[PDB]
Order: sequence, then structure tokens, then C-alpha cells
Amino acid sequence: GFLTEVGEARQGTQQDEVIIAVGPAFGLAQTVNIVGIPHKSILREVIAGIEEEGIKARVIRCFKSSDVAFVAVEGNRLSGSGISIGIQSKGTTVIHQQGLPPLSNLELFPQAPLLTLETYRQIGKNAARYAKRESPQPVPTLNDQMARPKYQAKSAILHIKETKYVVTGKNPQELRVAL
Amino acid sequence: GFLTEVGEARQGTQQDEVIIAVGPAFGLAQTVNIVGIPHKSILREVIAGIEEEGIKARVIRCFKSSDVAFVAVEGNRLSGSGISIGIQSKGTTVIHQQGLPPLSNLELFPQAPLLTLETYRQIGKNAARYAKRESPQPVPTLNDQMARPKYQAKSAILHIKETKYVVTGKNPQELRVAL
Amino acid sequence: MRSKRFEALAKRPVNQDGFVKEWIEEGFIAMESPNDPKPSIKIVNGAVTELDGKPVSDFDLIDHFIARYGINLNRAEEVMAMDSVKLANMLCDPNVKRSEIVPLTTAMTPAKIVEVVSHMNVVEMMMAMQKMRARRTPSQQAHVTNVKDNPVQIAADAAEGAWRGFDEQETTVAVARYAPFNAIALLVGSQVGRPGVLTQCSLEEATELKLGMLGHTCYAETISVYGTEPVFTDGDDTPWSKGFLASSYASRGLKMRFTSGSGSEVQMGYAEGKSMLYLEARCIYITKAAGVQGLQNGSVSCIGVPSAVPSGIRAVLAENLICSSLDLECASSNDQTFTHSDMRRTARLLMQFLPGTDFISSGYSAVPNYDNMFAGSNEDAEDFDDYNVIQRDLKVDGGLRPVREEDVIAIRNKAARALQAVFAGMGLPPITDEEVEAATYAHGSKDMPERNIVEDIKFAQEIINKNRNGLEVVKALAQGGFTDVAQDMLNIQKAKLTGDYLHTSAIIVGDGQVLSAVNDVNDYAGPATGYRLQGERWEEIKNIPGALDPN
Amino acid sequence: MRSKRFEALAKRPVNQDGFVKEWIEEGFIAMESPNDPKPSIKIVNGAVTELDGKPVSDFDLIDHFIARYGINLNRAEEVMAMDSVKLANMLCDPNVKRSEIVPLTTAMTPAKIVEVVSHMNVVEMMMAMQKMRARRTPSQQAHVTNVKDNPVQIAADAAEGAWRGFDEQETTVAVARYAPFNAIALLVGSQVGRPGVLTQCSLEEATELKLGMLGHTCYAETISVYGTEPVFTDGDDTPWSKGFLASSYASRGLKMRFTSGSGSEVQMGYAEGKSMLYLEARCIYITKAAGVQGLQNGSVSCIGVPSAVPSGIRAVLAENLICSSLDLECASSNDQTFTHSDMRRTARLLMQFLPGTDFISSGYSAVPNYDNMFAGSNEDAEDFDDYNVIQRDLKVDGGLRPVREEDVIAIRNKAARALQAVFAGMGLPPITDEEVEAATYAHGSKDMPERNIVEDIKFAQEIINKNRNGLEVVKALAQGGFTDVAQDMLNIQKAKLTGDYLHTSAIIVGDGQVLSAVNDVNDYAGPATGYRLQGERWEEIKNIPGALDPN
Amino acid sequence: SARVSDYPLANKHPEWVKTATNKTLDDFTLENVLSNKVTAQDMRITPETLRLQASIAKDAGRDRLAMNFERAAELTAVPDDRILEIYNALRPYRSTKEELLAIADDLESRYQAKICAAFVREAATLYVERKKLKGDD
Amino acid sequence: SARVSDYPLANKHPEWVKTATNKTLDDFTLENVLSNKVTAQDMRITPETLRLQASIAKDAGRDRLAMNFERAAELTAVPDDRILEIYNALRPYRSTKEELLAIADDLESRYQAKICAAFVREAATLYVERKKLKGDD
Ligand code: B12
Ligand code: B12
Ligand SMILES: [K+]
Ligand SMILES: [K+]
Repeated sequence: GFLTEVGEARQGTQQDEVIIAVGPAFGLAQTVNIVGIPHKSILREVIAGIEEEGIKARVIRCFKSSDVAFVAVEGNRLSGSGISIGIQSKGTTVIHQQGLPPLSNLELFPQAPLLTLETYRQIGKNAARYAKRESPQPVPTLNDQMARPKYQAKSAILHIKETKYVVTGKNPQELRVAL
Repeated sequence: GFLTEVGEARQGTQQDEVIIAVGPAFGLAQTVNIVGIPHKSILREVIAGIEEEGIKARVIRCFKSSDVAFVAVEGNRLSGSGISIGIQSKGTTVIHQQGLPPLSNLELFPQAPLLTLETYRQIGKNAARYAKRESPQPVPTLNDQMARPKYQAKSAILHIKETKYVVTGKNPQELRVAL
Repeated sequence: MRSKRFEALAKRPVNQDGFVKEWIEEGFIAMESPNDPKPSIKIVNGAVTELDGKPVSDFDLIDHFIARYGINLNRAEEVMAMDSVKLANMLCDPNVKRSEIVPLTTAMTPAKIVEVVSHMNVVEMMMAMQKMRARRTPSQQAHVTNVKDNPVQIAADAAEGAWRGFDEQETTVAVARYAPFNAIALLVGSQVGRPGVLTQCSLEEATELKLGMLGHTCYAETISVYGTEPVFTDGDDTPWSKGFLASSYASRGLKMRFTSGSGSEVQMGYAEGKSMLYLEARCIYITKAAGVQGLQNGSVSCIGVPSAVPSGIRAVLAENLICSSLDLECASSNDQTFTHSDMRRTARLLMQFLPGTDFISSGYSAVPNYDNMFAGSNEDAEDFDDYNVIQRDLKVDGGLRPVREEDVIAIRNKAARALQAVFAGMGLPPITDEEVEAATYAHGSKDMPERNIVEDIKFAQEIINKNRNGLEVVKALAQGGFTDVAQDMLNIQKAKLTGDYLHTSAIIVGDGQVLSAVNDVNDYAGPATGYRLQGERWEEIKNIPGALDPN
Repeated sequence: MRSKRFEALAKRPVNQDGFVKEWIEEGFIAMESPNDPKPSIKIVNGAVTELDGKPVSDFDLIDHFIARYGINLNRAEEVMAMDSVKLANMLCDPNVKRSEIVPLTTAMTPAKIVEVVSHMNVVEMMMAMQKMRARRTPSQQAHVTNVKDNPVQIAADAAEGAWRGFDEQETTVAVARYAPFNAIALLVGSQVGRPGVLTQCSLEEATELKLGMLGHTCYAETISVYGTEPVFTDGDDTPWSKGFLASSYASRGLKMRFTSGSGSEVQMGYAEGKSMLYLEARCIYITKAAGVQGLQNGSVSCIGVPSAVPSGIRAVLAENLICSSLDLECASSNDQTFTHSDMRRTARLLMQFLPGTDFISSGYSAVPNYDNMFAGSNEDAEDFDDYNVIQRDLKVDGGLRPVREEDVIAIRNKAARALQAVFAGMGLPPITDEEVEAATYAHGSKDMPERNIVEDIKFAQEIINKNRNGLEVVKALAQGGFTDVAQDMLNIQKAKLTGDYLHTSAIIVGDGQVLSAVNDVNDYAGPATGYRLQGERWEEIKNIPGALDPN
Repeated sequence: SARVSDYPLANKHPEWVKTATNKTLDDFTLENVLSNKVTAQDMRITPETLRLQASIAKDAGRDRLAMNFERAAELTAVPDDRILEIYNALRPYRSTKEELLAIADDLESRYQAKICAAFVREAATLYVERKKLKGDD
Repeated sequence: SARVSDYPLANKHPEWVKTATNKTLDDFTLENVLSNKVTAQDMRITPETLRLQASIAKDAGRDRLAMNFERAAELTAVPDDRILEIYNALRPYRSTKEELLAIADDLESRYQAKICAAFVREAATLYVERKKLKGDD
């Protein structure tokens, strides 16, 4: 284990940051996404891509909901740039932004099994660009028709599991990483 | 054409000849089997495989029914060895002999689309082997599960065709091939 | 040009199938033809003088048999006057009992009942089928065959089949002289699989009945009948010869059924301008008229004919329903290939699968279709796991169960050893020990050591020629230490002595309890009544391989 | 030590599917769970006080909404005392009119109607479905998407989809900002293939309503409702918000329907220990209670949850039957991939295809599944030829028709051109002549030139930002010489003014003719009544490619 | 005799199923098979059992089945290869009228097969009419 | 007052159908769209038409349909932007109670939208009880 909670997250005062928000069991009770990519290396590559574009990465844990859109919206709220990345334990990932309706977003990765470490890095990077108000090309659409046949039942099980750690009224916690 | 009617074929000439009983449209309103192999090559190759075994081969047309079992039965009675070979215009082929129930047989080739000229020659050989009274290895079984899917309707139509030239009360005519 | 859309479409397997435009004059039209006869019946002095527009002066042998034996003449007039749409309504209404309908359908003429079922759609036919089915419990039958008539493979596959849940199994021969061997392998394998499975070897008729006289067979099914007179004659039979044959098998205590099928007459050359279903209706009534208990129909071996035209798969379902509506056992085809497409073959199956018939298939291939000597079935051994998951998806009893490899290998093994001992006692060409092993783990003929066919042949003919009977096999299993297969075999013959298994739909379940339509009476009265998948059998069905525990 | 038969079976695509053992506490059980509520209603002074065991003090928002608007309180107590087996019998009884049942099912509680439908098997459910279906004619909806959000390809696929017989068509976006392009291309392409086809674009709720406020869609479907309160909350809505939402669409003259689907609540994490089917019944009642005319259900996007478990596909069929029995339009799913096997998927489709539903699928993929932005449908564009043959085999009207290559190319070309003019007329990032030609001959996005998407996105967003509306599409089509598509686009906008296509099951067929359940009443009374495939329709269905004339 | 409520005989009245030697189902042990004290010729269904199945068939409403059973009861006495001989004579074009009529007199006089003899005679008249006798092909 | 025999209104009673600016169906032509005699402001369903539809529904036995159609008839008065605004306020945790009752109060007397004001008013009490207001997450 490598994510220590360092107290309630606060609103970012400079806009050279991107907030990464993970769900309540990310890196805790779950360790790996839905095809075994370890949470550690997901977070490592997402940060790296942000870091590469001259932007700061700030990581918090959300408790109030396990839905990836609501996890992200909590981060797009505390974020100095108003940009967040939301991530579920099973690996589903969204790039959100302040002012957007919760079930809207800038970019969505809705079939987690198709995400690689490369993809994740790309996601960090695209977020950072949006943070500096560019218009990066969307990360290319990944779509496989057998992803649901193969993994939806697993996805629903992993999500039920993560959904046990949901805590009503808890505000996000700021995390210190151990990459 | 390639086959002329001499006249009513007659019984045994001596025990060293195979009869080739052919249906009423073979070489006539039909000139190829179900997948294009022309009758002349077929006949040519089955003559060959017989003669090859040192047996002589007679070649009769039957008119009493289009059925291959009853065509061959017509041939086998009329034959010095006991053995006959009946062939429909579409290519279905049996090796019959006297004593057998009409719908029993020595050898049966019940998937016409699978017969090649190579196979036809082995039918001839085996026949003569049977007339010589030896015990040939059965021509190896051909079986394609998509033969019916591909060809049964066309077989029905082609048999319906032949069957129009069936003649109740007609005895087999003898033929001489063109070659 | 060339649309890339249509290039992808053009490679689909389905476009390899044979499709024909309706050809009414040669009978290439599955049902509801303009040329079919209208129902009529005139009865003078207790004798039928007009059948469906035809005068008795013009009857053919088929008409004479049906007119004298096949129709209940007491109610025939009453029924003919009844409205065919109301009768089709009664067939599917959940609340009109099977037993109120049988008295009427067995008083209808061939044309009348055709007219009835033709008002229905598939859904109506299915809702009718589950009520009219003679036996309450559905069952299944497999083909156990291989391209080399290998007796050791046959035995082994017969055993796995019997273990998978088939209640009747069927073999036949690439080389006709092998028949005795294929029959004994089937019987021995089947009983090792599950005591009570019923076995048949399908041949020329005289040949096949002698094999039952010898005791190497427990029933026969492919006793042919045909729906026009020319075709029947090329089938080398009449109604009276088939009816004599039928009571001959009963005379030796053998269960049997006829076999017909939509499209046989077009295939064999003489449909006399009539639809396939109508012609098939004449075959069901020959069976009823002979006094035969049951019928293998649903197009069977000629499925490429009705499938080629419009409404052909619905015609198949309707000929099954006539069958059952007439109070005959229905062994409902799903046994022959008609299509390269999995979608299309699945829709054809589900017609009998969903409602359930006495034998949902009459011949699921229990071996890969390369090995299927009826030229391939609609389902084969590579489809087992699919067939099992659809059961589970729909809660439909399709007669089979999921099995474990461990269990299978063992029963294929034991079957093989039991067969090796039999070839010992009878002094047959040796089944080696490497042969036993090959058959234990084989998938098909490809995995089996080659054999000496020609020696095999000489000794198979011996069986017949010396009249070697099934007692040789029984004694020869006790010598080998298969005193169970020997008794289990004796136990079949005891069932031949009682005659219970001669009645409609009979099968032997469990430890020798016959389950026929006399004692497993279909009592369907709509939701919650009639046969319901439930209890231990439902459990059996959900326990497919790969079901993960969610924790 | 390896059985090769089992080795061949393990390679089977079906063994890739996800199968789970029943997990009752987390609601991983399709139907008939021991935990589901027993049906009860207590009605004090015209207000529901107890609903299937739950006291009003414990109601959640879903109970309150259902207790106040979803149940006929007038016959509720009466229908609650009727026997559930008898009610199930009456559902599939052909002689119990739909109009006599609807008074009863609308007085039922959610637990009551689940109880009635669970006594049925699939064949009874399909027999019930053909009668309860609100509209008499069956129809179909397709997906027209593509992984690049390519506008020109979308219009080409839409036009062909409409030419094949889809009456409704749905698009969605890989990138959300592209939406307005998708919508406009969908609408233009649909009207070129067939005037009257309805189009939707499935987005976040406020985004979609604004689009429709701008006039760029004809209807909306993916208005989601959910079966427990937490899941509804994670879906960012309440029943009152969805209720308000539904009445907003109708205040703009736009047809809409809810979307629910068994397994949602398990997939979104809170099933409250209840079966998928019971929770789905709360959804169906939410829909009824909100006054929405119709529902997309049948598991939809979560079909992986109920397929994993025993009786899942039957439970799908049951949720559709309940919808229709509640007098709602049923768009019955068949639109999402759940299996690697062609046999399994075909079985799942046939559950609605054989009886017929208001839309047999709510999203047959009009493009190859690689291009499908709902992550694959249960059928796609390579299945077209298969779907047509099963029509022809069973005599079932599955809503689609065989078409010729020469016709599709033309119609695909006209739509690419019409959209070329629109983009020109509106000053959007142009559509090259090269693009039009690609679109014409393509199968999927692989066959299409790249676009500048960053620019395309920029103009797409301008449409929202500057409120550019559908009359600009009309104007641009007239000035580009697509006056006929202009008139057709005008005529479909005119349907939002009269309100006629707001009623149950409404589609616009023909000559601007609305065809709904108000004027296309399903009058099924058994064999030979109700909807029957025949006439030209049957003629069209018979004429597949490959039907050879017996020469 | 029997009705559907006596069925399965094996189950309800096994004692109605017996031999001419008087054995029962009970000594169809593999033992007595092997001790050659039960034989092939003991394991043949009798006309009495077939007639009990016929009454059960008739009681279940299956009259045609019952008739088939009745004929079979007759044919239990006819020798195997003789059964084969009659069946083939009944096949198309195998026989003349007099042969068939001879077969029926054999069936009637020698084997007392009254229903089958009439069945064969009916066949013989109709194969004349429909041309299925020797030399009509 | 309309019944299922008046349905479809555009085949049977097209003269009953008018837009919010009193336009006719026959005023929506390609030319009139081109010349701007007709505008997007013109193509908007009237409250009268929705109430016709509601009575056709009620006659077809679909009462809840008819209720929805009556809510919709009110909401025609309400502006597009304000519809969006009232829709987001009703989403979980968006509003306080008072903001809810203020919307209700605004729909009663700005737009005279008495069934929908009672709708929000219900939601507001129930959101209190079911805890779906701002701050309840
Ligand atoms: C299953 C599915 C659903 C399910 C499950 C949602 C869930 N949260 O569990 C249902 C029907 C309930 C759902 C609802 C919605 N969906 Co959806 N969904 C899908 C679908 C068809 C397949 C996804 C999948 O099965 N992947 C395989 C598994 C193994 O991967 P997974 O990572 O574990 O997948 C998860 C994500 O896809 C997540 N998710 C699903 N939908 C959405 C939508 C948003 C906005 C977010 C943040 C996440 C998310 O749910 C899956 C299960 O946990 C995709 C299509 C696609 N191209 O993938 C559309 C898709 C992702 N959904 C979409 C939309 C618009 C929605 C809704 C906003 C619709 C509405 N009317 O409200 C709602 C959002 C509700 C919510 N809180 O997510 C759009 C997103 C467009 C975008 N933002 O660019 C897609 C791409 C296409 C579509 N039009 O249907 N959806
Ligand atoms: C279709 C079929 C039939 C159909 C069509 C027969 C016909 N004459 O039209 C029906 C059901 C009516 C039929 C009947 C019988 N058949 Co068949 N038939 C088949 C089947 C399943 C497939 C053939 C096929 O469609 N191939 C593709 C088409 C395109 O090829 P085709 O060359 O044109 O096929 C023709 C031949 O097969 C011919 N034919 C079919 N069966 C027989 C049987 C004999 C003895 C002969 C000489 C010819 C013949 O009929 C086909 C159509 O014209 C095969 C199985 C197999 N392994 O092939 C069994 C098969 C050939 N039949 C067989 C049997 C035993 C018979 C019967 C004797 C059964 C009976 N109870 O009487 C009768 C013979 C009647 C007769 N006059 O032929 C056996 C032969 C065994 C052997 N001799 O070694 C096979 C191998 C397996 C089986 N038991 O069904 N049969
Ligand atoms: K069979
Ligand atoms: K849809």
C-alpha cells in the first residue's frame, strides 16, 4: 500500500493543477482494475502524463458516491483548473470539468477492459492540455463488441464491491502517493 | 451422341463381365452429374477401372424406374457375374449384386457432389474385383455434412428431370459408347 | 461499383444455402398450395366412398389404407362440418383439453387437419404442441455413427450420449455389411452409459428386422412410409407391406415407429402436384391406420426441400403438430443439416425445443458431424455446451444435462473395455488395448487407429449367416467380467416380454420403469400446469461449466 | 490424459460468455427470488396505505410515485384477490380479449403482476405477447453510429437503414461535442431513405432536451428510470424530475419514451436484495405513473447481468410482457451484445421476434458491430441476410425487407450529397466529393477518409451555442437543390405541431400517416385473427436473393 | 382383461406375464441364462401378453394400436424366416395373386392367423387393382 | 372535447390545430419558410392541441397519458431556458426547499401552471423526507 490520507481536500488556488479523483476502494480493498492492471501503475502513468505537460497532479479520494461521474464532479469542484479525472477501482475513467452537468464530460472511457497503461498516460496528458485551455485531439475511441459479453457481469460485481465503501456526507480526502 | 441403343440386353455372356446400369437420361437429356462432371468422362473412367481388372464391361440403359437401386437391380439380373453398377444422371452410384434385396447393396455412394473421376475408376475396379469374387477394400467413405445444404434441392430437381424419361414395361437397351 | 456492404453480406454462410422459388407443379411448395384438395368425406354403408374430393373409384393404395383404417368414421361427418378456425383455436386454447380434441382430430381427413393447422402461426403451433404432445415428459434421441464403421468408437460415443441424457440412440453404416457390428457396439455402449437407453440400427427393411430377430436391436424407427404411390413403390413397399412389417416387429416384442418427412416425395420424383405438408399428412394417417404407435417426422432426411421454399420451417412444425394431434408419439427431426448458418439452424430447432416433443430431436449427432453417417445433423457434439446454456437461459427442459469430463472419459473407457470382451467371447477380430485408449479420449474417427475392414466384414456377416443371437453377447460379457452389462442387457429382454414399451411414446427410465403416454399422461391446462421444469432437474440444468461463484 | 471432445468444446465461443451463479443477497437472480415482496395493497380513503407489504411510512420516492399515480385504485383490491394462475391463464388465453385484461393489469401492484407472469414459460409468454402488444403491426428500430462520429457515413448508414424497413433510428456519439452533427446527419439520412422515420440522439438528459428544443431530433427514448432509489440518484434524477422531463418533451410536441431494463440496479450497485424482474416492474410502473406512453426494456444495456444467471433470457421476455400488459408501447431491446455464440443470441432475439412487439428490437445495428457506439448490438449489418431468411422460413413479419444493391448505393449516395449541401448551406466544415463517394460504397468507418474532428467539433458546438435550429437545415436543403428532402424535413417538423405521434406506439408510416395503437388496435383473438403476414408484405419477404427458379 | 389401470404390467401384474414352460420374469437371471436353463426360446413374447397389451391399448382409446397388437399376437406363431418370406411377398412386384392367396390360406389353416390372412387377401385384391403384382413393372 | 374517432387530428380535424402565434398547418410551406413568413417561433404546439390529445387519450382508456398531456399543456407557456432550469432544480441535491417552493409559486402566477406547481410542491415535501435536497449528499 501507497496512498495515505492527508486530510480533507481543499479548493485549489492556482490553476496549474489537475485533480485525479479515485473511488472509495481504489488502491485499498481493490488493487487492480478489471483486467489486473495494478492501481499503482495506473496512477503512476496518469500523473506522468499530467506532469509531462507542465501541470501539477493532485490526488483525492471520494466517498459520497461510487459512480465515476460523481467522483469526478467532486474533483472538478476542488480543482484549481476546474479539470478532473475520475477513476473507479475497475478502471472506468472520465475527464470532467466544472460547470458541466455530472453525466456530461470532456472525455469518457466507458469500456475499461480496453484501457492500457499507454491509454492512461494519454488521459493524464489530455487532461493537462484542457487545464491549460487547449483543444487536444480526443484520445482515440476504443470500442469492442465482446467487452460486455466478456466483462459486464464482472464489472457489476466489482462495482457492487466498491459501492460498499460509500460514505454519505463524507468530503473528499487528499491523498499522498507512494509511486 | 456417345451412346446408341443396340437393343434389349440379354443374360449372362460368361462370368467375366460387369454390367453398368444407367438411368434414362444419362448421356441424353442430362450430360453432366450434379456438379458438372460430364457423363462421358464418368463412364469412360468406370469402364477403364473394370477393364483394368481384366474384366469386360457391358453398358445398359434401364427405363423401369429412375431409382438407382432398381436401375442397378435391372442390370445385375442380366449379368454373367452377378455384379452391377447403377448410375443416375446426377451421379449417384451403387454397386449391387443378385441375391440382394433391391435397397441393400455391396457398395453405395450416396453423396454425388463428392464423387470425382478418380473415384469413379475405383468403383469400376472394385466392381470387377467383386465379379472376380475377391474381396476388395471398400472405396473409402466420402461424407460432407454441407452436401445436402448445398445440393439436395438441386438433386431433387435433377431427379425429377430424369424421372420424366422412366418407362413402365421397358426392358433395358444395350449401349455402345463413343469414347 | 460494388458496395462493400454487399461484399461482406455475400460471404455470409447463409448465402451458401439452397433457396428455391415455389414450383407448384412439381410439389415444390411447403404448405397452403392452391392445388391441394379440399376436405370432404362421404360414408355409405359404413364404407368411405369419397375422401377429400376423391371418389373411391379413384383411390390409390394410400387412400384405401387411410379410408379403411385411418379415420374414425363414427364422428367423421360431425367433425368435417366443424369450422376449421374454431378447431385451430381449440388446438392452442389452454383450456380445451387434449382429450376433448383427440376424438375430433382422429375423425378428420388428411385435408381437413391440414386446413386446421394452416390457420396457425408458429407461436400458436408451439402453444398447441405442448398440450398435444402424447408423453408429458420430453425426451431426446442421438445418432452414434462414424465414417469408418469403427465398432470401438461407436461403443464409446454411445456411452457418452447415454450419459448426456439421450433415451434412444441410432446408428447406421457406411458399409452395409458392417451392420451387425455397429448394432452390437451401440447396444453395449448405450447400456454402459445408462441402462434402459433404446438402440436401433437403420438399414434396408428385411435386413433390419432380421437384426432385431437376432436380438442386436431394441426398436426400429426408420420403417419408411411415403405419401404418393410411385414413391412408395420406389421405396419398395406398400401400405399393406408396411402394416405387416409393423405387426411383425410387435410379434417379436420390438417397439417401433414409422418414418416420413415433408419433401421425401419431391426428392424421390413424384409429388403429384401437391404441397409437402398435405402429402406428409397422408403419411401420418398411414401410420395412424397401420396401428403403429409413433412417427419420426419433421422433414427428416429431406430437410433441404422444405427449407428451400417459403414457409418450409413453419410446415415442419405443423407436420409435427398433426402428428401429435393425431395421438401418435412424435420423434421430431432436428436431426439433419439444412444450412451453413448457425442463426438459421437454431431458429429451426427452437420450434420443437420450446414446446417440447416426445423426442425433441430424433437424432442429435452425438459425434462431430464429419463422423455423421446420415450426412450430419442440425446439432452435433460441438454444440453440446450451447444446447445446455439455452436450457438454463429459458428454463426449458431439452432432455440433456451438463456433464464432467472425468465422468465421461470413464464411461467411454468402460464401454470400450466391455466391447473388447464381447469380441473375445464371440471370437471376433481383436479390439486392441491401444484401440480402447484411442476411443476413451477421441473426439472422432480422426483420433482412432485404422482397422481391417475386410476381416471385420467377413465376421459381421458371420453373425447373420450363423444366426448368432444376442445371447452370445450376454454370455460373452459375463466372461469378461461385465456381469452388469450382461444383466442390464437381460433386463432389456425382460422389457421385450412384458410389452409395456410398445405403447405410445414409451421409453425406459431409471431402473427399468417404462415411461409412456399411458402412464405419463400429458395433462396441460395452461400456466402452472402440465410439464414444468423444476426441482432437481432444474438444478441439474443450471449447473453448467464456467458458472462462477460471484465471490 | 486429455479428452479431445472436451478440448473441442472448450474452444467454443459460448465458453467465452460470462456466467454467474445466483447471488441472491445482491440481487443477482433474474426472477422468482425468495426475497421478493409478496403482493398486497391497502387503500384508505382513496390513498394507498400499504404497497406489496410495505407501509406508507416506509415508502421511498419510487413507492410514493407508484402509490399515487401508477395503480388504478378503483379495481386494485378486487384484482389483488384474484388468483394469479387464473390471471396468467387469461394472459395467454386466446379468447380473453386484451381490452378485458387491461383494466385488471393496471389495477395490479408491481409484485402482483410479476407473480402472474412468473407462472408462465416462454411459449405462454410469447402467446400472451402477440395479444398484449399495443400496436397491431410490429416494427423495428436501428442504431446508426460510427466510431469516428463521421457525419457523412452516419447519413449513408441512416439512409440504407430506413430503406431496409427500420421505422425509428438512434444515433449517439463517441465524442459528446459532436452530437449536433450526428443528429442532423441522422435526420437527413433517415428522411432520404424513408420520410417519416423517427430519429433520436442519446445523450445526457438536459443536453438531449436542448437538442430537441432546437428541432434536430424527432423523439427521445433513453430517458432513463431506475428501480431503486440510490441507483436512480446515481442516475441524477428522481421520478418527479423524470416526470417533469417527460411533460417538457410533450410540451415541445416531441414523442418520448422511458428506458429501463433488468440488471441496471445490480450493475449500478444497489439492488436492495431484490430480483432483477421485480425491480424492473417498479420501473415499468414508474413509466406508467409518469404518464409516459412507452418503454424501452428487455434488459437493454445491462443484458450481461440477467444472461449470466438461470432464467435470465426468460426474465427478459417476462419484463417485456408486463410492459405490454400495462398498456405501454414496448421497444423490446435485442440491441445489445451479451454472447459470443450465434446460437445463443438467436434464441434471445426469437423471444420477441416470433410474437412481434411494437419494436422487435430497439436498436438492431445498422452498421457493423465494430462501428456500434452502444458497444455492439445483438444483431448487426452482416446479419441482415440471415434475418431475412428466418422471416421467410417461419412466415414471421420481423419488420425488415430484402433489398437490392443497386438501390442501396443510390440511396446512400443521395443522402451523402444532401448532407453535402447542408454542410455547405450552413457554413460547416465541408464534405468533399471524395467523402460522398466513400460513404456510398462503405461498409463501416474503416472505408472512410479521415476528417478534421477538432474543426468539426468546433462548428458542432456553435449549433448549440448560437441556437441554430432545424429550419436552417430545411433552408440549406432547398438552396442546394434537395427541395424534396426539404419538404420531407418540413413535413416531419410539422408532426410536432398536431400531437398525433404522441400516443402509444406511434410511428409515421407511408404518406405522412400516423400509425399508433389508437388507430392500429391489436385485435388478436387466436388463429386467423389479429396481425397476419400476407399480401405484398409476404411477397416482399419471400423474395430474398438467391431464390433460384427451378429451370 | 386389462385396462389402463393395469398398466405397466411389469409393475402392476408381473404374474400375468409368463411362459408356456410356466416361468416368470423372476428367473431371467444371468445365472439361469448361463446355466442354460433359460434360453432364447423362453425369451419370446407370447400371444397372451400381446392380447393384454391390446386390451390396455383399447382402454386408452387407441383402437388401431390394439388391432396391430392383435395381429402381432397371431404372428408370434409364424416362423421367423417365414415372417420374412411373407413380408417380401407383400412388397411391390414380388408375387402373383395366387401366391398371396396361398400365403393367406397358409396363415389361416396352418397358423390360424385369421386377421392377417384377411389382411393379406385384402392386399391381394388391391395389388391387382393398383398393379403391384409380379410383372406389372 | 375529442374522442378516439377524432384521432388522428391531422387527418380528421386539421383546422383544430393552430400554432402558438395562431398559424395554420397550411402556413408551413417551403416558400413561407424561405421568405420567413414562418419562423421557428411559429412552430410550437399549442396548449389547446395538447388538451385535445389528452381527451383522445382519456377516451382510449389511458388516463395517465392524459394527465401528462395536461401537465405539458401548461408548460407550453414556460420558456425553453426556464424549462431547462426547472428540470435541473428537480435533480437530486440541486435545490433547497424554498427554491423548490419559489419555482412552484413562479409556475402558479407567472404562467398559470397549477397542475405543475402542485407537482413541484409534492416533490419538495418528498425531497425533504427522502433527503434529496442541496446538502443532502
Ligand atoms: C452499460 C451502459 C450503461 C448502463 C450502466 C451505467 C453504469 N453507470 O453502470 C446504463 C444503461 C444504466 C447506463 C446509463 C447511462 N449511460 Co451508458 N453506456 C453503457 C454502454 C452501452 C456499455 C458500457 C459497457 O458495458 N462497457 C463494458 C464494461 C465492462 O466496462 P465498464 O468500464 O465497467 O463500463 C462502465 C462504463 O461504461 C459506465 N458508464 C456507462 N455509461 C456511462 C455514462 C457516463 C456519462 C459515465 C460517466 C459512465 C458510464 O457503466 C459501465 C458499467 O459500470 C456504453 C456504450 C459504450 N460505447 O461503451 C453506454 C455509454 C457509455 N452511456 C452513455 C450515456 C449517455 C449514459 C447516460 C448518461 C444516459 C442517460 N439517459 O442518463 C446514463 C448515465 C448514468 C450513470 N450514472 O452512468 C454514453 C456516454 C456518452 C459520453 N459521455 O460521451 C455511452 C458511451 C453511449 C450511449 N449513448 O448509450 N449506461
Ligand atoms: C436423403 C436420404 C434419403 C432420402 C432420399 C432417398 C432417395 N432415393 O431420394 C430418403 C429418406 C427418402 C431415403 C430413403 C432410404 N435410404 Co437414405 N439417405 C439419405 C441421406 C440422409 C443423405 C443423402 C444426400 O442427401 N446426399 C446429398 C445428395 C445431393 O446426394 P445424392 O447423391 O443426390 O443423394 C442421393 C442418394 O443418397 C440417394 N439415396 C438416398 N438413400 C439411399 C439408399 C440406397 C440404398 C440407395 C441405393 C440410394 C439412396 O438419395 C439421395 C437423393 O437422390 C443418406 C446419408 C448419407 N450418408 O449420405 C441416407 C442413406 C444413403 N440412406 C440409407 C437408407 C438405408 C435408405 C433406405 C433403404 C431406408 C428405408 N427404410 O427404406 C431408403 C431407400 C429408398 C430408396 N428408394 O432410395 C443409408 C444406406 C446404407 C447403405 N446402403 O450402406 C444411408 C447411407 C444412411 C441412412 N440410414 O439413412 N434416404
Ligand atoms: K432418428
Ligand atoms: K434504442
